[PDB]
Amino acid sequence: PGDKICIGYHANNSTTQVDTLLEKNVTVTHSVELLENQKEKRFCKIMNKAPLDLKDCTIEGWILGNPKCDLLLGDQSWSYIVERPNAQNGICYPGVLNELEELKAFIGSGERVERFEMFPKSTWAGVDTSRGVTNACPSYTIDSSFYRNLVWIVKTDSATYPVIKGTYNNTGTQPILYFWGVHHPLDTTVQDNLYGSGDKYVRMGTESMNFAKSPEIAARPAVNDQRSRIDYYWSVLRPGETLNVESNGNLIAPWYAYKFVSTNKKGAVFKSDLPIENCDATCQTITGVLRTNKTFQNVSPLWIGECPKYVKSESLRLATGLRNVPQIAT
Amino acid sequence: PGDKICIGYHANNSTTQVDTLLEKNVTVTHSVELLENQKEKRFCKIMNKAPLDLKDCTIEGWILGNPKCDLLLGDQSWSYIVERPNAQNGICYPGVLNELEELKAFIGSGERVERFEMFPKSTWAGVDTSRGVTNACPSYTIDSSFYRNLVWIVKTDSATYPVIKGTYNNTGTQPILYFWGVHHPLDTTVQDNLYGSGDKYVRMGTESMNFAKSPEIAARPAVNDQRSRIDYYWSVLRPGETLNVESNGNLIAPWYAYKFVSKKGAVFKSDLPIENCDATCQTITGVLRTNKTFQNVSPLWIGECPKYVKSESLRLATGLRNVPQ
Amino acid sequence: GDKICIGYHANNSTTQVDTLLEKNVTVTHSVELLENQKEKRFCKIMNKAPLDLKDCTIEGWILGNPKCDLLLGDQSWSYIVERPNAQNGICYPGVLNELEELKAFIGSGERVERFEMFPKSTWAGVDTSRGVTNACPSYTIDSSFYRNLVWIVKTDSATYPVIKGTYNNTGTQPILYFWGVHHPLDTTVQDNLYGSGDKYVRMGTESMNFAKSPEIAARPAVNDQRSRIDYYWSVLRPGETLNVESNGNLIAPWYAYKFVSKGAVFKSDLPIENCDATCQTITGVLRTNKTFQNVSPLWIGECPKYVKSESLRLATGLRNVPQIA
Amino acid sequence: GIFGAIAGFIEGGWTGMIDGWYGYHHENSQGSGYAADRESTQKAIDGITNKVNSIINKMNTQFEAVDHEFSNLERRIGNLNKRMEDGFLDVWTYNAELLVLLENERTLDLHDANVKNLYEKVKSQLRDNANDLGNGCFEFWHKCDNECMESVKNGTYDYPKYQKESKLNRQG
Amino acid sequence: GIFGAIAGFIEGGWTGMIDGWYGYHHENSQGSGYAADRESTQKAIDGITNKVNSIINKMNTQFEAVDHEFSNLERRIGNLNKRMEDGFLDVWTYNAELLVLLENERTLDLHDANVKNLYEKVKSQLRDNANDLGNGCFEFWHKCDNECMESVKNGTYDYPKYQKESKLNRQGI
Amino acid sequence: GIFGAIAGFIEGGWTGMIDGWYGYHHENSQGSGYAADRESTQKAIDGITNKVNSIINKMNTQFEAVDHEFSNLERRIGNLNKRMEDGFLDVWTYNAELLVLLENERTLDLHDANVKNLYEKVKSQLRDNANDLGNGCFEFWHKCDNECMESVKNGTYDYPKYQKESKLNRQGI
Ligand SMILES: CC(=O)N[C@H]1[C@H]([C@H](O)[C@H](O)CO)O[C@@](O[C@@H]2[C@@H](O)[C@H](O)O[C@H](CO)[C@@H]2O)(C(=O)O)C[C@@H]1O
Ligand SMILES: *[C@@H]1O[C@H](CO)[C@@H](O)[C@H](O)[C@H]1NC(C)=O
Ligand SMILES: *[C@@H]1O[C@H](CO)[C@@H](O)[C@H](O)[C@H]1NC(C)=O
Ligand SMILES: *[C@@H]1O[C@H](CO)[C@@H](O)[C@H](O)[C@H]1NC(C)=O
Ligand SMILES: *[C@@H]1O[C@H](CO)[C@@H](O)[C@H](O)[C@H]1NC(C)=O
Repeated sequence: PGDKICIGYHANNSTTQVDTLLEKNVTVTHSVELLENQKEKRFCKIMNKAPLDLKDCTIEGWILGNPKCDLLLGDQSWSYIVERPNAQNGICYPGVLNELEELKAFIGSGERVERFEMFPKSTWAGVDTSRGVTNACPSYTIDSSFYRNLVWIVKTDSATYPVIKGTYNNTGTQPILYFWGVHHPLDTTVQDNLYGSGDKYVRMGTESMNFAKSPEIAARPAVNDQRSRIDYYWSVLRPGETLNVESNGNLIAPWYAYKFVSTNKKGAVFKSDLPIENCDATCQTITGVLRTNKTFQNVSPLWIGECPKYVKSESLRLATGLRNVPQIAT
Repeated sequence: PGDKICIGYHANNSTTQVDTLLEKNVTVTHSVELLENQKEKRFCKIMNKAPLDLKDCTIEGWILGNPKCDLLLGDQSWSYIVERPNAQNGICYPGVLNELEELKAFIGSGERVERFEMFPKSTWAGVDTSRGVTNACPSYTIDSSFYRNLVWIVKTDSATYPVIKGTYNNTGTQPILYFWGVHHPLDTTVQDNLYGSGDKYVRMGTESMNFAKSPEIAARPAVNDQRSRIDYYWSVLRPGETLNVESNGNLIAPWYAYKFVSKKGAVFKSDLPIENCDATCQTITGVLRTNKTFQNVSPLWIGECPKYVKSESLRLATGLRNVPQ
Repeated sequence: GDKICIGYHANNSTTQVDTLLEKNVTVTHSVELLENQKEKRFCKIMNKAPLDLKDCTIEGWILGNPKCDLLLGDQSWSYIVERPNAQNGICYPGVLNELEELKAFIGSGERVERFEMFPKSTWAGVDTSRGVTNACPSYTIDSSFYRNLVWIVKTDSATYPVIKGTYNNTGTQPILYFWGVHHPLDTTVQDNLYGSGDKYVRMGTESMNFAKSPEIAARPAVNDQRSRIDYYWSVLRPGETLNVESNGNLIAPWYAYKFVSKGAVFKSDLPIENCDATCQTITGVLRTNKTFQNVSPLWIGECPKYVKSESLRLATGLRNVPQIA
Repeated sequence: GIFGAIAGFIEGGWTGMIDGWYGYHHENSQGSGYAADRESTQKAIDGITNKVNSIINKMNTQFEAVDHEFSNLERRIGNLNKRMEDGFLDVWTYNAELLVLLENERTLDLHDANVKNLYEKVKSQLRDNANDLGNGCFEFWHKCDNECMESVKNGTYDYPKYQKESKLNRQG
Repeated sequence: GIFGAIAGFIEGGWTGMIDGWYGYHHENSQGSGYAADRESTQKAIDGITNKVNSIINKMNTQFEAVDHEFSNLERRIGNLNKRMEDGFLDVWTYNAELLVLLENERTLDLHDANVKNLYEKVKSQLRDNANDLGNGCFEFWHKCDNECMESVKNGTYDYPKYQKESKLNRQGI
Repeated sequence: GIFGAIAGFIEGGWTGMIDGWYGYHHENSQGSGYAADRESTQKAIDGITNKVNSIINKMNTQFEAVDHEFSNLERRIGNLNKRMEDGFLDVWTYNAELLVLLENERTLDLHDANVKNLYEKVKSQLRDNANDLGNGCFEFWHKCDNECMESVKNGTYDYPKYQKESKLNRQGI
C-alpha cells in the first residue's frame, strides 16, 4: 500500500443551521446567536433604585393626593414608574387635568419628589378653609374628603367671598411642581351658595408665567354623582421664581406641593401589570428584564437602562465555523 | 490536430446592462429590474371598494353639510377620499373650523359614516328654528340657506332668547362625530336683533369634554358679504357618553351628526379621474399594477404597493458578463 | 538559470485601514473620506453676510426694543447669528405668545422691509404720545418703548373711546406684524390709563380672529413692573385686510415688516469675518472636498454628511509589505 | 475577472451554448458542439434565485408618508414630518442602490468562480493525457470519442485507459 | 462552494480532526492520523473573531422608543411618533438581517478558500513525486515517513531528496 | 489573504516596482528588472476608482438637523425631534463605518486575486519548461531571452520552441 497525505476540514455533530444570501438551512460546525428572545417577566431595581409602584392609583391620583392614595403620600424616590392598567383611584372629583400628557412626560423625567406645605390654609383670609370635602372623593375611612394637595375654598357665612392673595417665593435651588384648580358649578344656585355673587376669577403669575380663568357654569353629565366639574392645572416654579395667587372665588388652592429633582437617567413610566420584586437589573423592558450579553433583542423597544438593540427578527445567527459535512455512518 | 474539449460560458444577444461597484454599463446575459416606474393615471377601486369623490366640495363643505354639497349628503363608505384641488364649496359662512387639521386626520382614519338626526329642532324650546339661513350659504335652488348639519337658532319674534337645553346619550356601538358653532355678530345691533340683550354663552359638556364660549362682537373684513363670523367646532361622542348642550344665545346647534366607523386611510388631493377599474395598489398619481419590489412613482399610496425610492432603475444581474463573438 | 517572478508593489506608506477581518492594515494607497477640521468663524454664504443680532435677542430685534436701534431698518441675510448672552429682549415683562413658531417663521426668511403699518393718527381721540416706561430705556432715554408698537392711553380729559384701524395688504409680500394687550396690576392703573368698565381688543382678517380683554392682577416685579403685556404676532397675507378695534388696553401695531421668503439661526459666540464660505456650520466653516464630516449636524450651504466617526479611510491600494532593510 | 476565467483567460463567451450558463465545447472526428454542465448551472440558478428572493423579502417593508395637513402655527412639526419622511426616503434609496451595486459585483464574481472550478475539474481529470492550452481548452494526446467526451463531462473519464496511447504521442 | 473545495472536490469533513478547522490526514507504515494546520486555522479564528467583534461594535447603538401619551387632539403627532419609531425599527431589522445573510455567505467562502489554498500549497510542493488520488488526497511515489509527512505540513518538503526514488516507481507502474 | 498570494505564497512586495500595482521581476544574462503589468494594473485602478466614486455618489445625500426651540409645554415633541435626529445620525454612522470595513476587506481580496491570476497565467504558459521555486518565482530550464521574457509577459510564450533544450537541461541535473 502507498503512503497517503490528504487535505481536508473539520466536521462535527452540530445540527445548528444558518442562512446565507445563496442558501438556506446550511448546517455549520460553529455559530453565534446574536439575538436574545428571553426575559424575566417582572420589574427589578435599576441603579439599585426601586421603581415606584402606584398600585391602585393612577399618576393623577398620586400627585394630586387622592385621599385613597395615602400609601404613596409624601416623599418618593424612584428609578422608574409602574402604573397598573386598571388602577381605580385617579381624578375623583370629575374634570380635566389640563396638559396631562405633558405632565406625565415631566414626571417621568424626575427621579425624586419632596412633599411640603406650599400655602398654609391661613394664607387665605376671610374664607372658609374647612368645608371643602365631597362624597366624590372619599378616603378609605371618611366618606367625604378631598385631595391632600389642594384646598377647596368656600365663602364663609358672610355674603362676601373676599379677594384673597397668596405668595410663595422659591428660594430653594429646586423646581417646585404644584397644582391648583378652578371649580365650575352645575348651576347659578350652587355658584351663589359656595361663592360670592358676581363675576369671579382666578389669576396667577410668576416672573415667566400668567394664568387667568373664570368659572364656566353649566350642568354636565353626572360622574361620581357630580354634574359640576373642576379644571385642574399644574406648573413648575423655577428656582428663584415667585408665585402670586389672587382669587375672587372658585379657587381650588394649592396646599401641598413637591420639590422636584430631575434625573440623568431616561426615565420611564411603564403601564403594566407585571410584579415588582426585590431584584436587580441592568436592562429593564416594559415586558421584562433582559439578562444577556447578546447584541440584539426581540422582547421590546421600550426600556430603561442598557439594553440590546430591538429588532423584529426571530434569530440572528452568524456562522463562524464552516459547512458541517460529517461522514455518514450506518 | 488533436481532439479538444474546452470549458466556457454562455453568451447571448442581450444589450441589457447593469452597474456594479467596480464597473458601470456591464452587459449581462440575464438580469431583473426590481423597480417599477409606470402607472395608470387614474383612481381605481381598492378592496373592490369605490373611493369617495368629493367633486366640487372640500372636506369641510361635505361634513358640515354645505347646501351645495347635497349630492354628498347621507351615508358614505369608502376605500379612500379624493378631494379636488379647485373644489369651491367649503365653509360658506366665514369663520374658522377649529382644530381643522386634526379633524381631517380623524376623517381620514374612517371607512364609513352614517348620517342621523342627533338633535331634532323641537329640542330647543322658546326659540325660532326656522329662520337661520343666510345669503352667504345658498343652495342651488334658493338664495339663502344653511348647513344641513347645523341649526342657526334665532330669537322668537317676541323676545327674549331663553336658556335652551338638549342632551344626547350615545347608546350605540359607534363613536359619533358632530359639529356646532358660535355666532360672532359684527354689531351689537345684530346681536340684539338675533339674540337677546344680556351676556350670552354657549356651554357644552360630556363625561370627558368641557366647552365654553361667549360672543366676540366686532366687524371683520367682508367675506361673502359677511363681516360677522361663526366659530365652528367638532368633537367625538364616544359610545356610552352623553352630551349636554346649554345656551343663552349665539348657539349654532348640532342638528345632524355621523356614526363613524374606523388600517390605512388616505385622502388624495388630485384631479385624476375615477374609473370603473379595480386595483391592489393606488398611488396619489395613479395605479401601480406590478410585481416589482420598488417603485419610483409616489410615497403616497393606499393598498399593497412596492417600496418608494428615488432611483431611476434597480436592475440586478442574474446571469453573467455577456461577451459574444 | 534565468528567473521570471510575479509580484506586487510596496512603498514606504505607514498609513493603515481597518477591515472586517483585520485591524491596523498598512496599505500602499488610500483615501480619507472624513473631514474633521473647521475654521472657527462665520463667513458669507452666497456672497451674502449673516445678520449679527449682537446684544439683542430675536425678540428685542423684531419687537424693536429701544436698545436694539442699530438693527432698525431693512435687513437681508443668509442666516442669523444670535449671541447667547444677549441682554436686550422683551423689556416690559410678559409673554410673546407662540414664540417658537415666530422664531421658525423668521428663520425661514432672507429679508424684511420695515414700514409704518398704522400711523398714530389712526386711533382717534386717544393719546399716542405718553406710552413709555422705565422698563424700556434706550441708551439715552430713561423711559421709552418698542419702536414697532404704540402704547395707547386715554386722553387727559376724555374717556377712552372705541378706536379702529384697517390695513389692506395690497402688496405682493406677506406682512409680519405685532400687537399687545396691557394687563395692569391694579384697578387703579386700569382706570387711570383707560376708561372705567369692560375693555376689549379685537382684531380680524379674512382668515383670522382675535379677542382678548385685560387680566388685572399683581404679578412678581420684573424690571420694576408688576403689570404685564401679552404680545402677539401674525402674518397678513397678500390681499388680506386687518381690522383692529379696541376700547382700551391695546398695545397697537405701529411698524411692521414685509417679509421675503434653507434658513438658519445659530446661537454662538464665533466672530463674523470678511470671508466667504460654501459650507457653514454652527461651530465653523468647512473648506473641504471630503464626503463626510464630524464637525456638526447643524449647518447652512452645501456640506458633507455628518457622522460620529473619527476617520473613514478607504483602502484603494494593496497591503504594504516592503522588504526589510 | 476576480477568478480570472470570464473575460479573462477564457476570452469570450459562447453564443452557441444555449442551454446553460457554464459548459463544454468539444471537437473530434465525429464533429463539434456545445453542452451545458447541468449540475453547476442549476446550482448557480438555485443560488441566484435564492439571492433575488432574499433581497425581495428583506425589502418587503415600507415606510409610509401621510400628507397630514399642518396649520400656520405648525411650521415646526410640519417641517419635522417632512425631514422625517425625506430622511427615511434617503436611507432606503441608499440601501437599495448600494445593495444592487454590491450584489451585482459579487454575482459576476460567482459566475466567474463557477467557470474556473469547472475548468479545474476537467483539468484534474485529464492530467497529462491532454495539453492545457492557454484558453480553457485541452488538446488530447489520444483520440477522444464522443463517448470519451461524454465521460469527461460526467466526471467519469478514465485516465489509465488512455495513458499509454497518450504517452506515445506526447513523446512521439 | 465558491472556491470549490468544501463540499466540492473534497467531498466531506473529518469528525476525527478535532484540534483545528483545516488539516491533514496521513497514512504511512508508521501509522495514520489527523492533524490540524495550526497556522491557517489560527489566522481564520483571528479573522472571524474580528468580524464578529466588528459587527457587534457597529451594532452597539440603540434607537429609543418612548412611553409618551397623546390626547384626542394629537392624532397627527401620535401617528408621527409611531411612524418614526417603526421606521427606525424597520431600518435596523433590515440592516441586521441582510448583514447576517451576507456575512454568512462570505464566511463560508473564506473557509472554502483556506482549504483550497492549503490543498494547492501541498500540491505545489509534491509535484510529480506524488499522485493525485482525488478527494484532496495524494499518494506518494516514494516512502514518506513521519518526518517526511511533517515536512509537507511544515512547508519544508524536499522534492530533490525523493525525486530519483519516485521517478523509478512511476516507471515500474 | 483570501487568494493566498499577497503576504502569502508571495511573501513580500517590491519597492523597486514603482510603475504599477502588479508586476513581473526577471533576471537573465541580459540583466534584471522590475516591470508592471499595465493591463491588470490599469483595470484594477479603473475598478477601484469607480468603487470610490460610487460610494461618494451614494453618500452625497445629507440629513439635516434643525435649530428649532420648544417651550416648557413641548417636552414630548422636542424629544421626538431629538430622537429622530439622533436616529438618523446613528443609522448613517453605521452605514458609513460598516461599508468602509466591508469594502476594505473586499478591496484587499481583489488585489490578491489579480496577483494570483497573473501568477497562474505564467505557470500555465511555462509548463515543465521551468521550475517553480517558491515565492512566485520560476526558473527556466532553457535560456530565456528579453524577447522570450516579453513573450511570457504578453502571453505569447512558445513552449515547443524550447521544449527540447529544456528537457535536455532538466534531467542532466
Ligand atoms: C365644598 C362643597 O360645597 N361641597 C359640597 C359639594 C359641592 O358643593 C358640589 O359637589 C359642587 O356642585 O356637593 C356635595 O353634595 C352633593 C350634591 O351637590 C349633589 O346633588 O348630590 C351629591 C350626591 O348625589 C352630593 O349630595 C358633594 O358633592 O358631596 C356636598 C359637599 O359638601
Ligand atoms: C430551516 O428550515 C426551516 C424550514 O425549512 C425554517 O423554518 C428555518 O427558518 C430554516 N433555518 C434557518 C433560518 O436557519
Ligand atoms: C434575441 O434573442 C431572442 C431569443 O433568442 C429572439 O427571440 C430575438 O428575436 C433576438 N432579438 C433580436 C436581436 O431581434
Ligand atoms: C345613558 O344611557 C345608559 C343606558 O340606557 C344609562 O345607563 C345612563 O344612565 C345614561 N346616561 C345618562 C346619565 O343620561
Ligand atoms: C424672592 O426671594 C429673593 C430673596 O429674598 C428676593 O430678593 C426676591 O425679591 C423675592 N421675590 C419677590 C417677588 O419678593
